[PDB]
Amino acid sequence: LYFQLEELELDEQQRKRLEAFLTQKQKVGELKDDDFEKISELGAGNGGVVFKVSHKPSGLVMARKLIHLEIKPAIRNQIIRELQVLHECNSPYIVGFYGAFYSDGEISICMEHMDGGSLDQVLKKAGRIPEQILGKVSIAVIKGLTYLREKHKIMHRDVKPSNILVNSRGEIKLCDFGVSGQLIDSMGTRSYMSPERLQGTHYSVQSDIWSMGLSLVEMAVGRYPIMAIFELLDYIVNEPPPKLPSGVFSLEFQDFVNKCLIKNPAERADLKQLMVHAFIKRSDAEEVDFAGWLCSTIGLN
Ligand SMILES: Nc1ncnc2c1ncn2[C@@H]1O[C@H](COP(=O)(O)OP(=O)(O)NP(=O)(O)O)[C@@H](O)[C@H]1O
Ligand SMILES: CCN(C)c1cc(-c2ccccc2O)nc2nccn12
Ligand SMILES: [Mg+2]
Repeated sequence: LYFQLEELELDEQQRKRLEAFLTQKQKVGELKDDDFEKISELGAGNGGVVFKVSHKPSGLVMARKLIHLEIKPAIRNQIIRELQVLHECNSPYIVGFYGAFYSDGEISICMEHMDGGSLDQVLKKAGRIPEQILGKVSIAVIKGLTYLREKHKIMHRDVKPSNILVNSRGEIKLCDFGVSGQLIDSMGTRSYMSPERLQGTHYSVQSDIWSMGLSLVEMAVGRYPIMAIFELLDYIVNEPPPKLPSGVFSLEFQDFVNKCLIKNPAERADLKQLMVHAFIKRSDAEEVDFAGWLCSTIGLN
């Protein structure tokens, strides 16, 4: 394989992992419904269901997300075409992609199976996620958002703990980002939407930063930090943003989440500012055995 990954500025461990995923991916060509065998259900959300599946031709285990869409064949074909851009989204902070296709009313998005599931699943078992672990998660989310914005000119649009995947090798990766404008066009109890997105405002990277800040507070505290639908949304729009409880969390982490949760998107921190924030600089220097913590917390390996 003639790897052209020089632009990523990968460390040796990251380079080995990314080249290994891409090498496995070479066993996978056209994806068809008949070539899969369902192993189990990984989980489900509002828009789709995700199954752990065996791809019979390659022998690979994958996560197959199925989104029910039975629309004009030409517009569903445009969605499938737009999803093919995922073949160009190679980053240590973005879930690996095998392919996307349509079959009998469902769009399938086939991904790298992440054996640690999502941080939403981890949170249910851990209770609360330690601040040092959240430092590593924050680095991964900022780096993933920067990669999608700088290399592909897209915003995530759906940052939340269920869209941050982890594995037994200690990798942290984003999924469910808005790669397809038409899929966004064609498509509850908790909202991670920014106050400006709830009110109307055009999508900005700033809205993803709010979502990340809220997700960090939830994971730090062990509960959604904001109940009726109007009551919850009215709180986000018209009341002060949530804050981390003082004393239990470092001043750096409190300031970092505070900068993400500023109501005015112009005053709210941007990705460049967050990357050099004291919380990120401190967290990047820390030696944290994320893999060991994850495997111990959820009983992996
Ligand atoms: N690649 C993957 N590997 C392992 N688990 C996955 C993978 N992708 C998704 N999951 C799990 O699938 C479950 C359901 O995900 P999903 O259907 O996207 O719901 P959601 O994240 O709550 N909503 P949304 O992303 O907005 O559609 C979650 O519990 C994830 O942990
Ligand atoms: C709002 C979440 N949805 C369902 C969504 C998911 C994905 C997608 C899913 C998994 C991995 C990588 C992805 O990109 N891609 C989208 N493009 C537009 C919407 N998309
Ligand atoms: Mg999801």
